[PDB]
Amino acid sequence: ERKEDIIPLANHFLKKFSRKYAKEVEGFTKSAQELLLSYPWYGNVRELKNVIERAVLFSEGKFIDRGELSCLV
Amino acid sequence: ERKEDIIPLANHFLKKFSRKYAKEVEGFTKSAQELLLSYPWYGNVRELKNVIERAVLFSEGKFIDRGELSCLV
Amino acid sequence: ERKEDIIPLANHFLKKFSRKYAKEVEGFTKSAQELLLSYPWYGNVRELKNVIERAVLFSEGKFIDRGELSCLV
Amino acid sequence: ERKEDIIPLANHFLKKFSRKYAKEVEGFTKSAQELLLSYPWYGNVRELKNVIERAVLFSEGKFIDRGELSCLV
Amino acid sequence: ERKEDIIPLANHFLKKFSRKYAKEVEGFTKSAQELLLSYPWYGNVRELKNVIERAVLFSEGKFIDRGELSCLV
Amino acid sequence: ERKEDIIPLANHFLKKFSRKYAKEVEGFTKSAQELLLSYPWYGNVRELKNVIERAVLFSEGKFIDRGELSCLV
Amino acid sequence: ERKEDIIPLANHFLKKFSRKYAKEVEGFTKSAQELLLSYPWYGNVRELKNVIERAVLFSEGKFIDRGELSCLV
Amino acid sequence: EEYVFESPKMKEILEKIKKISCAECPVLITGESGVGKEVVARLIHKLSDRSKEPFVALNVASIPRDIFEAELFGYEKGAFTGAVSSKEGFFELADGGTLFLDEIGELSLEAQAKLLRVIESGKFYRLGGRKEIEVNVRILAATNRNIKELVKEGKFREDLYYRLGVIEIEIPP
Amino acid sequence: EEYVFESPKMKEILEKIKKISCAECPVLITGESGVGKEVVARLIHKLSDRSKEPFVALNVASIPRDIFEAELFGYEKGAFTGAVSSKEGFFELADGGTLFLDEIGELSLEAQAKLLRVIESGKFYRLGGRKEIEVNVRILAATNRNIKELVKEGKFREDLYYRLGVIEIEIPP
Amino acid sequence: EEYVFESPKMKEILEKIKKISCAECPVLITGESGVGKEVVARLIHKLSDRSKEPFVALNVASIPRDIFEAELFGYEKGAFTGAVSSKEGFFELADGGTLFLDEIGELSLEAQAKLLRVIESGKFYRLGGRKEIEVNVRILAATNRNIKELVKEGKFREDLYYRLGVIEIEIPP
Amino acid sequence: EEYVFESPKMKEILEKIKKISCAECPVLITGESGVGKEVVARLIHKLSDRSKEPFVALNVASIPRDIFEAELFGYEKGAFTGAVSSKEGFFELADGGTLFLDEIGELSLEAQAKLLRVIESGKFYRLGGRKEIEVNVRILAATNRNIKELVKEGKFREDLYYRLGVIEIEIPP
Amino acid sequence: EEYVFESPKMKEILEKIKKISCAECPVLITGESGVGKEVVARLIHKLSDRSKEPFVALNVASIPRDIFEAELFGYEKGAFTGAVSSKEGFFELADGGTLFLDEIGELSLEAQAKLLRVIESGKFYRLGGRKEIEVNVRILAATNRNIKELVKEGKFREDLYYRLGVIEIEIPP
Amino acid sequence: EEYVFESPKMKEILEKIKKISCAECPVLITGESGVGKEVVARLIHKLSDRSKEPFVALNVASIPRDIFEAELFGYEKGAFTGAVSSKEGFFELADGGTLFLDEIGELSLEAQAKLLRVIESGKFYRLGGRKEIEVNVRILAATNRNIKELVKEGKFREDLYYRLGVIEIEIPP
Amino acid sequence: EEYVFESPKMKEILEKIKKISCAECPVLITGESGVGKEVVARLIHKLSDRSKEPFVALNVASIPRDIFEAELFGYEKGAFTGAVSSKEGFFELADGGTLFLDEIGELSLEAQAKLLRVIESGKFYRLGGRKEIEVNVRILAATNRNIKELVKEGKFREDLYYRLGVIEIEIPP
Ligand SMILES: Nc1ncnc2c1ncn2[C@@H]1O[C@H](COP(=O)(O)OP(=O)(O)O)[C@@H](O)[C@H]1O
Ligand SMILES: Nc1ncnc2c1ncn2[C@@H]1O[C@H](COP(=O)(O)OP(=O)(O)O)[C@@H](O)[C@H]1O
Ligand SMILES: Nc1ncnc2c1ncn2[C@@H]1O[C@H](COP(=O)(O)OP(=O)(O)O)[C@@H](O)[C@H]1O
Ligand SMILES: Nc1ncnc2c1ncn2[C@@H]1O[C@H](COP(=O)(O)OP(=O)(O)O)[C@@H](O)[C@H]1O
Ligand SMILES: Nc1ncnc2c1ncn2[C@@H]1O[C@H](COP(=O)(O)OP(=O)(O)O)[C@@H](O)[C@H]1O
Ligand SMILES: Nc1ncnc2c1ncn2[C@@H]1O[C@H](COP(=O)(O)OP(=O)(O)O)[C@@H](O)[C@H]1O
Ligand SMILES: Nc1ncnc2c1ncn2[C@@H]1O[C@H](COP(=O)(O)OP(=O)(O)O)[C@@H](O)[C@H]1O
Ligand SMILES: Nc1ncnc2c1ncn2[C@@H]1O[C@H](COP(=O)(O)OP(=O)(O)O)[C@@H](O)[C@H]1O
Ligand SMILES: Nc1ncnc2c1ncn2[C@@H]1O[C@H](COP(=O)(O)OP(=O)(O)O)[C@@H](O)[C@H]1O
Ligand SMILES: Nc1ncnc2c1ncn2[C@@H]1O[C@H](COP(=O)(O)OP(=O)(O)O)[C@@H](O)[C@H]1O
Ligand SMILES: Nc1ncnc2c1ncn2[C@@H]1O[C@H](COP(=O)(O)OP(=O)(O)O)[C@@H](O)[C@H]1O
Ligand SMILES: Nc1ncnc2c1ncn2[C@@H]1O[C@H](COP(=O)(O)OP(=O)(O)O)[C@@H](O)[C@H]1O
Repeated sequence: ERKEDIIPLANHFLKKFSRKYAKEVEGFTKSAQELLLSYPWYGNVRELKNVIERAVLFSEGKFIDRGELSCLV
Repeated sequence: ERKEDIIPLANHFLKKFSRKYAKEVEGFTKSAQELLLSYPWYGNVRELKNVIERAVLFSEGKFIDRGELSCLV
Repeated sequence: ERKEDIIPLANHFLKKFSRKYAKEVEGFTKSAQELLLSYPWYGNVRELKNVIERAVLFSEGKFIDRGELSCLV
Repeated sequence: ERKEDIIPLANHFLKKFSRKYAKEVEGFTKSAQELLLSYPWYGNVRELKNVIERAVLFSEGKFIDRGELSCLV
Repeated sequence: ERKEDIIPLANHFLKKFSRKYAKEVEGFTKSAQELLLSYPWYGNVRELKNVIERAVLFSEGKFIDRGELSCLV
Repeated sequence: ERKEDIIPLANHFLKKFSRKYAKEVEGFTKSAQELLLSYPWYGNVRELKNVIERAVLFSEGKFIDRGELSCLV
Repeated sequence: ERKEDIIPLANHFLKKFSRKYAKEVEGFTKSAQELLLSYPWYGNVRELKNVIERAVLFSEGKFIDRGELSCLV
Repeated sequence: EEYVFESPKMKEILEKIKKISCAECPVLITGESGVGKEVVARLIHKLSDRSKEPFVALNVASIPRDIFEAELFGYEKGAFTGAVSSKEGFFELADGGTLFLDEIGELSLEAQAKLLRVIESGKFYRLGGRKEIEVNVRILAATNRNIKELVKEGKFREDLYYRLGVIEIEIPP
Repeated sequence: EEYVFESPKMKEILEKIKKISCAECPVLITGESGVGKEVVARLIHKLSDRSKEPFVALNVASIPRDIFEAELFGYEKGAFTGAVSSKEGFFELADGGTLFLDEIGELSLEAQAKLLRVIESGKFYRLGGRKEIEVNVRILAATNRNIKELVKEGKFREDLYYRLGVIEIEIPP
Repeated sequence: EEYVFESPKMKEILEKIKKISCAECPVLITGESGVGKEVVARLIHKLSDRSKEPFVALNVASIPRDIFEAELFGYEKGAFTGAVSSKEGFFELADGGTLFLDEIGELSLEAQAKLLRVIESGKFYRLGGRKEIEVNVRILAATNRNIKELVKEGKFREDLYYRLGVIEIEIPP
Repeated sequence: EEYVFESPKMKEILEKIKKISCAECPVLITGESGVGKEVVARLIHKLSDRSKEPFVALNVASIPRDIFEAELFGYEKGAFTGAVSSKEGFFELADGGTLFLDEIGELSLEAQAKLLRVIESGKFYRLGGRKEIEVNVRILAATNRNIKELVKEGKFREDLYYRLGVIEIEIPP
Repeated sequence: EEYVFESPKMKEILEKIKKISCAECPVLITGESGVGKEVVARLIHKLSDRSKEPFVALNVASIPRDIFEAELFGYEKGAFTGAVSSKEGFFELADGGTLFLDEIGELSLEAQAKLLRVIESGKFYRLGGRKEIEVNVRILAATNRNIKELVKEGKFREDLYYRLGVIEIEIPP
Repeated sequence: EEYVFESPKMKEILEKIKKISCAECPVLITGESGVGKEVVARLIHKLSDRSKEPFVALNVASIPRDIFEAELFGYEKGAFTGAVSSKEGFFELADGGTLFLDEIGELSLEAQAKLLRVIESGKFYRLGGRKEIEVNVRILAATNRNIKELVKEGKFREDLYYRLGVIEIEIPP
Repeated sequence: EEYVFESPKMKEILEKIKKISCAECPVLITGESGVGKEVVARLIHKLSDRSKEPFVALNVASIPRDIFEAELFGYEKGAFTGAVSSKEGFFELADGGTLFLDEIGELSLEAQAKLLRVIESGKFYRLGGRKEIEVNVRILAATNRNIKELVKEGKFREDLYYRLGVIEIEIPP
């Protein structure tokens, strides 16, 4: 109920971890950003924190889209 | 074989219950007292105990006569 | 003996189920409403409850008339 | 097979109990002594022990004869 | 009513079993194929399944004709 | 199958026990020695050990013959 | 699926043990080497390790052939 | 709408129920099959002080005579091969509320007694041993047979009769 | 290839089945022996939402009337001499799926009741005691006798009729 | 008012009771069912020195023959699957008072013995092991069968007979 | 010496037996009484791969129709008054070997079915419940009646016919 | 007065007892029920050197086969749910005296062995672990069955036979 | 030679493992018995930065639920009758390395919590008192049950789920 | 005199024993009951280098499956209500000598594993914690069941098989 938070938060996280695991990950793609906004996030902020540490590690290029995310969300 | 007991006992009981169920029942009428003395009381003291708890509850006014009793005895 | 109940009740039911099975059924037609009022309803309220869950499912359009009902009533 | 024992034993017992239950019982009468000697005493010494504790208690006066004994033997 | 099935099916079966019982049986002869098509097959697919397991076992050479079949069909 | 053992062994035993229970038993008589040799000794050495401790105790004089032995063997 | 391993491995083992139990065992005979290669070795390397410690101990001369092996393989 | 009572004798019996309201003495209901006995129990209880409290109705015929004295009351562990826990009771489930025993005549002499003991003392024990539970349950017996008769047949304890015979209602066919 | 439906009344009945698809209310099927009842149940279930779920069909005649109330539901340990474990149930095996009771009329009054209780509450207990299991089973009764009749004979509980009589299909010989 | 004794043979038996007063030797009561046996026990005890002391009456028939030797005496823990505590005893509950065993003939040979041992020694142990409890209970056996007979049938220990046969009262029908 | 086969039709039937050797599909033998049916079963099995394995021949007539469905298969405890142990089975005794059911026509519809289920699945359950045993038994039915006929009489399940009718041998009088 | 022995074979057996006096080897007594076995044990012990020492007679039938190997010997703590103290033993209670095991045939194979070990070594351990106690008990077995037979039935250890079969007395009916 | 991974979904899962390499967040592995869970943990750790560091795998089922909260963590002296020294811990033994808790669902609510506290704080105390030890252990939970479900059953703490649910791998049968 | 071996296959097996002399690898003996397995173990050990060393034979059936993993190995204090001292072990008692586990198939999966670990490492710990004892015991397993089979039944660990299957002797009935 704060879809206006998912994309900013997520982006926070993607930054934390991208720096924590030294990964050249800059950010999410549109296709991905959508998904993140549609997911119900039962865990809420917590679950997104995990979903993205996980997506940062699984990340291969500079961005994240339906690819790594769908694996979870 | 103690008809001299029925009316006193009965009267005991009518008191117990009249007080137990908060009923404005003072006592038996002549017509009633007769019946009680004629009944054979197979159950004896026990049966009279019941017959009257029952008559105290069934009681409507201040007294008990052929009315409620006949229902049983 | 409450024909003034059949049409209101029925209408209750038709609503319950129309919503329970996601059926675009709005209500009964005159022709149908008549029948419902003439049926003896031995089962009474119960039988009407069934007769209509059944009629809601069997329903094809937006309304119910002699058609589906006669199948039963 | 020791009728020479019945009367002495018995007399032992009558003493034990007469003292055990504080009964003014001194001993058996002839009439009684006979009986005791005729009884077959299947239980033997045991049965006589009982028969007399029992006779000591049942005793009313100072002696025991056909009276209390016959009750048993 | 699927005579276009008998010969293909049969051929399926003859393969199953020829392999199941290690029999050098390759297939049916014309003469045989005819029969199979004329039989009424009350049991239908089932009966043909049996008729041929049976014919595969009874088989002596590389083929099956009026010979083994007539035994049944 | 060592009848050449029965009489020596036996004699061993008869010595052990004769000394164990302080019995003036010197040895077996011919008549006895025979028996010991004929017995099948299912228990073998063991059974003879027992048979003789037993015979040493049962012994009355200085020797053992058919007497005590037959009791067993 | 490494029959190219059985004979070398085996030979490893036969050396280990021949030295471990001080046995003058030099190696396997052709006849034996064959068997070792045909056995399925479900246990694989492990089973061969055992099969040969066992064959080294059972060994009588300087070599091992169908003899000791068949006992197992 | 409502329920149905309009004949004199029943116009009556309803009231008798109403009066009995403020009571707890057991009640003995008797009428042919179908007459409305179990309908009266239910009404007596809807009217008693404990209406909101549970109603534990149990057909005494709906249980093999050898397991009634195991389910009515309860059961103390390991006394009968296989016991997952000392068994609770309909008496215990009916604690604080009504316990409508239907078809009373079908009570074994053993339980007829065991009930009596609980109608007077109100305490009971599951099998051999002693009482360790407190139950406050109003007894409501209903039977279609004639109790009295059964008493001369010895199939029905008399003292248990008079005990349940405190209040007695008879439904006419 | 396919199955067989082509006569009007059946061209129909198939559809009725199709519509009923999205439902779970019990269904009462009736037709002479051989008419295809048990073939319709099976089809109803192939079409219901729970097609992939199990189909627990059990002939109510294929079990002695005294052991049906022991196998349909289940059994609580030591209540009948010899119990290797509290007995599971066709109801429990049919949990999540369909339970096609064939030849309903052959249900004992005791189970006719016991079923009703599970058609409404959906909870059941194995013998004396209480419910401790959760079963979601769609009832599918089929009988070749005329239910209604049986109701005036008292051999068949009426309320259990209307309960299964939610959806009723009649196969013409 | 009072109780009832007026026939000669009973005018008697009452006294026999009165005399026996100051005693504690067991007593064997015998008469047909209903004759008043259990009424005499109760009276014997109302008259014994220990009237104010408890009266532990237990029907030997009111308990499965396999659990009598578990409830009369008591039970030492873990000897039979499931034991919440070493089981007390009616003997222990009757300690200091009377223990009226009704229907004696119905005693298992095993307990008939086990009782004897406690009638003489007065000490008992719950199951295997040894006595660790002190009980002072006056035995009062009553049976409606003919003891002697049972002795030739081997169903009743003789020595246990004579032991309870100290004082013997016979109630005439 | 040897056995006896020399007429053409039998000179034949022997071979048919020999070929069938390497098989396990059930076999249906039919001929008038005495023709040698049960002699062929026995020979078929002496020749099958499982000759050394047991031969469980059982006359379906040598057992009251109500106890066949109790001895062929087996029996789950306490389902019929008195059960010393869940009953084993001729199917279980014949596990791994042949099961020669003589006089098939004499199979109750109930078992005719129950057999079919075991000819296809190979699994069976003793009474109500589920299969918990693994049996590998080759069916060998022999009957002197004409099966087909019985099928139009409804006394013999057709699908069970074709199932046993895999291999069919007919002994001429 | 005295006891009773006057028939030749018993006029005898008494003496055999007298001779055996100065011994301790186990003794095996055998005769039909009632013949006087347990009367001889008792006499053997009244005559042995340890007459003044205890007599621990225990009926091997008077204890469930699963608790004999718990009471004869003893029990090491926490090995069976619930242990108030490692359990002593009749062997330990009989230490220094006689241990008359009545009805030997009724010994479990497990104890038959466990006894043997204590008849030879004289040392025993309560359950798993090792011996830590010293017992000097003279074994006196009496049984009414024929031992030898039981040996071919495998119900009775042979070596345990010969071990108790040191001295063997047979009481004629 | 090597190990075995070749199917797509696993060709995958291996990589997921490889990527996770440079991490330490707990990992939740789930698949039916035998699927290779514990084989993946082991591989994850062979690949993590701490491969050379210890691998403390402990089956949560291989220890009575009442002693897990005594061995996982550790134990502060004299808190449970008998303590030779405050007990170390698998957590402490796994310090610096991996701690593969197998079959997580089998964690008591008490430890499920106690773990959570150590997954976040990383500090723990042996029993009552406070943390005085420093442990750096990477959690690796593997279970064959469905976690989520257990969460609606209340048997599994949710917050502990998401905490271990950082990285989640699911092995397909 | 001597012992008994004269048939070829045994004339053999004796030698196999003799050769195995200078070894310590476990040995797996298998033959029907009575064939002489435990007689061979004993002989193997009389012949091994450690003949003078102890022989700790223990029937794996002669101990309740729940206490084997408490007596084979040993026990760490206070881990099971009541512990007089951390329990020693048959492994520890067999240290330096042979440990003949009879009837291996009867090993719990938990111990089957726990043994394996000690057959390879030779170190063991009593309950939860770590190994602190040094045992040098030669394993000698004998079973009358067919191991291999049990492996497909999952009742017997395979790797534990091959480990004991170093030397394998099979005694023919
Ligand atoms: N004499 C009496 N006076 C007053 N109430 C009595 C009298 N006798 C009995 N009752 C009452 O009647 C009931 C009958 O009691 P009870 O003494 O047990 O009878 P019984 O003679 O059968 O032992 C009792 O609950 C008591 O309250
Ligand atoms: N007056 C009503 N208005 C709406 N629905 C009703 C009414 N009466 C009954 N129903 C419905 O019909 C069914 C009949 O219910 P119920 O009250 O149990 O009948 P009965 O009178 O036999 O007790 C119920 O499931 C309920 O949902
Ligand atoms: N000879 C006797 N003289 C006195 N009293 C005896 C005599 N014999 C037995 N009694 C008494 O009789 C009872 C019988 O005792 P007991 O010696 O046990 O008999 P039994 O011969 O059956 O062993 C004992 O309690 C004892 O007090
Ligand atoms: N169309 C088919 N093609 C190949 N084999 C078939 C075909 N139909 C049936 N069979 C075989 O024939 C047997 C008949 O099977 P089944 O489907 O059960 O018949 P039914 O129509 O009576 O249900 C099966 O065991 C199967 O292997
Ligand atoms: N050859 C022998 N010479 C003297 N005494 C023997 C001899 N053999 C056995 N015994 C005695 O017989 C008993 C049988 O002993 P044992 O050696 O155990 O027999 P087994 O052959 O069954 O092992 C022993 O107690 C021993 O004292
Ligand atoms: N007085 C009544 N008014 C309305 N319904 C009644 C009345 N009496 C009985 N019934 C109905 O008749 C049925 C029979 O009820 P019940 O009283 O339980 O039988 P029984 O008297 O044998 O126990 C009930 O389902 C109830 O709805
Ligand atoms: N409409 C149908 N189309 C094809 N086959 C049918 C049809 N109806 C019945 N059958 C067949 O007839 C047989 C009788 O089936 P069934 O419905 O189970 O009998 P009943 O109606 O008495 O329960 C089945 O084996 C089935 O294959
Ligand atoms: N002599 C008596 N005087 C008064 N009442 C008696 C008398 N004898 C028996 N009773 C009554 O008869 C009933 C039967 O009693 P009871 O003695 O217990 O039977 P039993 O003799 O079979 O044990 C009792 O309830 C009691 O009130
Ligand atoms: N072909 C045969 N050769 C030799 N003996 C035979 C032959 N056929 C039958 N028999 C004998 O005839 C008897 C009848 O056998 P059987 O086959 O069991 O009868 P049925 O065919 O009715 O089952 C048998 O005892 C058997 O020895
Ligand atoms: N020889 C005897 N002389 C005197 N009494 C005996 C004699 N033999 C047995 N008895 C008696 O017979 C009873 C049976 O005794 P017991 O020997 O214990 O039986 P069993 O031989 O079956 O063990 C005893 O109570 C005892 O007093
Ligand atoms: N992908 C795999 N490649 C090779 N071996 C495997 C693989 N997966 C499992 N195994 C083997 O299967 C066995 C089962 O292992 P494990 O993963 O521990 O079971 P679980 O998944 O239930 O914890 C192991 O001994 C291992 O050698
Ligand atoms: N080859 C043999 N020579 C002499 N005695 C043997 C031989 N084999 C077995 N025995 C005897 O048979 C008995 C059975 O022994 P055992 O080997 O322990 O049984 P199992 O093989 O089942 O473990 C032993 O007491 C032993 O004396």
